[PDB]
This record gives sequence, structure tokens and C-alpha cells, in this order.
Amino acid sequence: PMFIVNTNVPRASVPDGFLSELTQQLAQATGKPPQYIAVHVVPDQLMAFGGSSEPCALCSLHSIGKIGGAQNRSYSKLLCGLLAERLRISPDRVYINYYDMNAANVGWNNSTFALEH
Amino acid sequence: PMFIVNTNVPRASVPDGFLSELTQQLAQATGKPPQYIAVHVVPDQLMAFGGSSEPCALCSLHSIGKIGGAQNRSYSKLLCGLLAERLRISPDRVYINYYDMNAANVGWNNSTFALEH
Amino acid sequence: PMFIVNTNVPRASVPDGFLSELTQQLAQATGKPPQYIAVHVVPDQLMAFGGSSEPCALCSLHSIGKIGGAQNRSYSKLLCGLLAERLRISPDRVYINYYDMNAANVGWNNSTFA
Ligand SMILES: CCc1cc(=O)nc2[nH]c(C(=O)c3ccccc3)cn12
Repeated sequence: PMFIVNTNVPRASVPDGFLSELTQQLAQATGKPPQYIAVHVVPDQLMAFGGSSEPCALCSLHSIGKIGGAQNRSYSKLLCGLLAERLRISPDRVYINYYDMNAANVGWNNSTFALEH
Repeated sequence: PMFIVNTNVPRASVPDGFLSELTQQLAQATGKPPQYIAVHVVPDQLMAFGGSSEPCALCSLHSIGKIGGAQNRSYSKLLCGLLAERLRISPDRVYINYYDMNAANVGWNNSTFALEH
Repeated sequence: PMFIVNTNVPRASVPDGFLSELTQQLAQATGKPPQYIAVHVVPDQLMAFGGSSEPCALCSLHSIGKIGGAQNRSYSKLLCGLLAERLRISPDRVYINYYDMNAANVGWNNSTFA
């Protein structure tokens, strides 16, 4: 899985330990091994939410499976909680786009995750 | 809705009020309220279009509904118009990827927009 | 088509010619003229792969068609090869998301490709 956060919160406000916390908490939430979790944090961005430049975040989570109604609401609670606690971003100024990726459409290690045919 | 612009145009060439203008124009175009519109502009990018590093932009528009053949042609005219006028980027050096998002696949405010089941 | 690379490799480590090599190799690989290909390289990123911040990359390739099982495995070999050779990133620390775009959902030059 891969999780990206783009935010106008300054780099200096991203706490030590943040990428590792995301890595471990997403491993737990998705049931996938930590070794396969990638995280990407992009501070200092020029962005607005609702026309306001108060702290906000635009995020993406890509996973092969483990994407769906109840699961995505769970991820949102988890990830909004982290963004609120660590970056002081209000949950109602966060968007997270969820993508259920087909194994054939994710490349890795010179191939993809579709090895069957 | 979420609109992202990545461009090699320098930061100083992005006019003040560009984010607000995008916000207003997108609210009008999509019929969604401004409070739900998120905009994100990323200047000074290392990019090429057709092998040239002249001004260009790679963009995305994510919306729950209001995405389709006719509407997208209309968005492209609107957004290329703004990028050309404000950032001086030629319309034939812009790509915009449109995404019709399922409500269940967009997280916000500790949950998603799938609140029904 | 368009290709985006996000990496924690520093900008100074991105070699002269890299964007051009991606453009022409992707032209060859997708069969499209180089004039169609957009590439975007984002160095110096704050990222981790498997909990480690050794060199890694998160990438996307969007194309109207030319996306599929065998084709994507070919793109991955090509692109991982380039990232390993040029940016010294291990292939097992690269993800590439492939998107088969509908022509109606790609805007260009005041319109779409539909
Ligand atoms: C055709 C003019 C054209 C001009 C470009 O500068 N870029 C580009 N990309 C495509 C493309 O990938 C495509 C378009 C329609 C169907 C299949 C692929 C087509 N173009």
C-alpha cells in the first residue's frame, strides 16, 4: 500500500517519528506487512480548502484490496486522527482519496503483482 | 472536489488570488458549494512536455459525480483558459486527468461520504 | 501519456538527460510519438518504503490504452531499470501505479481526447 499526504503545514511542524507512525499504523489497519507499506509526506504546499489557507491536507491511499465502505471509514478515522494530533489539521479540512488497485496495475521490482497469466 | 496543478512555472508567476479564483470558478462549474472545494498548485516543477521544458502543466480534477464527456470538455476549456491567462501556459501543453470518485472512496471529517450503509 | 516519479533521491543526483531519456523510452514503449509524452520528476521528497528511508520511488503512468497485464510488466522492467541505473534506486523499493485513462477523462488543449 501507499499513502501520500500533501499539506500546507510547514516542514518544521512535522514531528519526528511521523513517517514511522504512519507506516506502522497503516500496516495494522490494512493487515498488510509493514515491509510493503510506502509513505510520502509533502509539507509547505500552496493549497486551499473551502477557499481558506488554514491548515489542510489532500491525501491518497492506494491498496490492492482492503478498500471498501466500512474499511475506508475506518482508515479515515485513523488517518484524520493522526493528522489532527500530529499536524494539528482539522478533520473537516482533510480529503483522502482511496484507490482499490488491481494487482496488474501496480508495478514493483521489475514486474507487477499480477504473476498468474 | 479537488483540483491539483503541477507546473514548471515559477512560484512568483502564480498570482495572488489564483487559489481563490480557482475555488470560485470550480464551485460555479461543478455546482458544488465552495466550502467543499480544495485547490492545490505546485510550481517550480521539473517537467517536460513533448521533450520541451517550456511552460506546461499536469493537472487532476477529482469529483464525486459531475464528471463526464460534455462536462469534462467544459472543464478543460475553463481550466486551460485560466492556466493560459494567469500562468501563461499554452493549452496544448496541459493535461488534465478527470476522476469520477465514488462517495465511499473519498474520506473527509473522520469518515467518508458513504453515510448510508 | 504521462509519467511522474516522486523520490527521496536528491536533485543533484538526477543526471543530465534524465527527462529526455524517460520521454524517448516511454515513447518507444507505449508506441506514441515523443510529442505526446509528458514526464515529471520530483526529487528530495520525504518518504519511506517498508519503514526505511533508503532510496525509493513512488511513480504513476497514465495512458489512454496501452495499459494491461503483460504491457505493465514490460513498463515496470523498463522504468525500474532506468531508476536503478540513473538514480541508483533498488527495484524492490519502487512502486508504479498504472492508470488506463478513458479518452473522455483526459483534458488537453481546451477539450478532451474523446
Ligand atoms: C492526438 C493528439 C495528441 C496531442 C498531444 O500533444 N498529446 C496526445 N496524447 C494523445 C493520446 O495519448 C491518445 C489520444 C487519443 C486516443 C489514444 C491516445 C494524443 N495526443
